[PDB]
Amino acid sequence: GSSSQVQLVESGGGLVQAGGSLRLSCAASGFPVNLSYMHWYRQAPGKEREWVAAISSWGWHTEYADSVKGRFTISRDNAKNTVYLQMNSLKPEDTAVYYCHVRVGRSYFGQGTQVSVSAG
Amino acid sequence: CNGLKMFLAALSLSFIAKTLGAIIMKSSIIHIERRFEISSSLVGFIDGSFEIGNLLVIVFVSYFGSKLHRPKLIGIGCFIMGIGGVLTALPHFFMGYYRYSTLSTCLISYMWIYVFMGNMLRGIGETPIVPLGLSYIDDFAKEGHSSLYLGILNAIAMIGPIIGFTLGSLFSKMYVDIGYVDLSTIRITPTDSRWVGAWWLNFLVSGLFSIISSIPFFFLPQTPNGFFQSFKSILTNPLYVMFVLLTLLQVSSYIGAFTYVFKYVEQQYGQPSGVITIPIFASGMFLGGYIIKKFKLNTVGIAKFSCFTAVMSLSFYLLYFFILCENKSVAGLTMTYDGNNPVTSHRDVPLSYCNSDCNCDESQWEPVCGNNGITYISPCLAGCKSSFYNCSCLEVAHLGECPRDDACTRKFYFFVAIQVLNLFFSALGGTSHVMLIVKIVQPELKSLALGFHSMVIRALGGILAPIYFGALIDTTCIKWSTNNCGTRGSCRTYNSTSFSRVYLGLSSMLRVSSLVLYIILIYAMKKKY
Repeated sequence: GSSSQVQLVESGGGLVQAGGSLRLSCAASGFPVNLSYMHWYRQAPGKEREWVAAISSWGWHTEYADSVKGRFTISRDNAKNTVYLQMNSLKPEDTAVYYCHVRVGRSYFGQGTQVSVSAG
Repeated sequence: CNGLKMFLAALSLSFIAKTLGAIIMKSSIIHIERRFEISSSLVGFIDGSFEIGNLLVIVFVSYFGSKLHRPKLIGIGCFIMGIGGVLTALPHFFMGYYRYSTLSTCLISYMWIYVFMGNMLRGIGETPIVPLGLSYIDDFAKEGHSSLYLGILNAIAMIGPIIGFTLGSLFSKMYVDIGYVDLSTIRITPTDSRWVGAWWLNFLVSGLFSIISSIPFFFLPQTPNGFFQSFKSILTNPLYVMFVLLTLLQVSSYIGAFTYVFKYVEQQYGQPSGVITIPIFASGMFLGGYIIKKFKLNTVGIAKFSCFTAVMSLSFYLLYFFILCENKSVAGLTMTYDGNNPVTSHRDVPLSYCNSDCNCDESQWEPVCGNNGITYISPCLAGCKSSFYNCSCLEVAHLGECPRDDACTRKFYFFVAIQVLNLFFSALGGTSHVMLIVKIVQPELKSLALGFHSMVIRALGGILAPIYFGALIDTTCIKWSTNNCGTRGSCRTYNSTSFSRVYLGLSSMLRVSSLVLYIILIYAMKKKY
């Protein structure tokens, strides 16, 4: 594994209106994240890093927050080395910057994309 | 150092490493159960993985490694238990951050496999240390020097538990996410029910210590200067089979006692559950080996020495039936709730008129101590209406059970004196098992006889003996506690004379049977030799 560190890139952030849907993808480059749990965090305006979701190494066991339970859907695809977060029936309280997190050796965070949600 | 002393030091370091790893695995298991959110059955499976790994390979490793490069295989085993120690701590490194989030007055998910296999790898790790190491020691040592070396090994192996409990208490106070989070943001204390310490640090220290102890074995020379036929020749030897059954009974009594010494102390003398004990055990082990070496005992002499130490141990053990303090007076368990009439039994006792309202729970156990010296089950059953003041059933109250009289606190001090003397005498004959079981069997079967016996001791005396000791202990329980899921829970109070009679009697007759086997085996070796 001739690599330096794991860089996580997010995509799929964008404006949504009412109880809509979205899908955030996190791609990993560097050390293999195939053994490691990859998590989804959020940052509310004026609040710290709330924990949203988690996935296992092979997608066998998923941990979800009690803030969004049954509305969100985390998923993993290890062939393309990506995790996804499907979000359905959104609320304006979900308006946050969503980060992707892995801990292959060292704790590694994403840049975060605006998932601003309109109210209506 | 002339070759064998280097091996003796390296095997001493491996003894420290394996006892340290055992103490670490015992101590960090609460934090492991909290962090991985696994149940009691699963964490018991992870605990028993060491037995599963060890027992299935110990006999074959002991047989086949006696003809190969023995220090190389001991180094391979130390490397293997080091890799297991690293692999146990590897779940922490790539799982992510850890996340955690009654007055009773009278009213009128799959990461544990990396632990599991890792612990199982530790089961394969400790495997070549006792048979191959002790066969290598006593094959090449001077005539009579091997007992002294084994006593030194068993004495210096006690450094391992000291490091184990020291580092467990050191790394339990640290947070599990040390070096990853800002520690001012962490609000919970080590006294909190959601606290998880740095359990991974324990396994990393044990794993790298085992890898360091694996290093000097690859620089040691091989010499300082069929399976079924051999197993049949081992099992048809009557002296060997009688010795294995004999030591199985003795070590079964040892383990079944030592598992519940603290529970017996808690129930009989009321005291809460190795500061001075560890030097006593180390001095006893070294002195037993030194007695064997200096007095130049033969096989019959070593047998008589071990027999005399265990006769003296049971002779001191038999005083435990005379220092029994009286039974606890608990309202609603040994008498009625008012304390005026004794009950026939503890099964579904009637309620009293002092608490006939009874907006309480009988299953709830919060013991309170009255002014008359009688403990009550709960303050709600005690008739206390305010907090405790105005208790109705005290009429013919602090939190906690009543401390007992000084009359049997003196008996408790006698008891811990006899425990100190008993552990000294039991450690005084520790070397004699290995010395006898080498000298009984054929010289090219020294390792296998040390392997299979190590299979019998850890299986039928290590696993089964706490199980049947606890089975006979739990039949003396008075107040049973109902679990949240309604399954098999735990016990709170025991009938103290009944529990004492079962515990000391089972240990005593399990020692008496071993003494009978001693007398028969002494007669057998006197006839044969």
